[PDB]
Amino acid sequence: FPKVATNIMRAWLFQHLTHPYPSEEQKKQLAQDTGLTILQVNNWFINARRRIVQPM
Repeated sequence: FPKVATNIMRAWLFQHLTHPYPSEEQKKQLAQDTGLTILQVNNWFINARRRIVQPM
């Protein structure tokens, strides 16, 4: 489900908040867990990092 994919990636993000950049291997593992493509996983984390630092 979409909520499952979102919660997988959010959990990874908050466990890696000081280095929120998945390696190529970690992207493949996340793609498998979420059912998303590698490209979609990377897009999600690009957006997450942008949103985190976005001005209040």
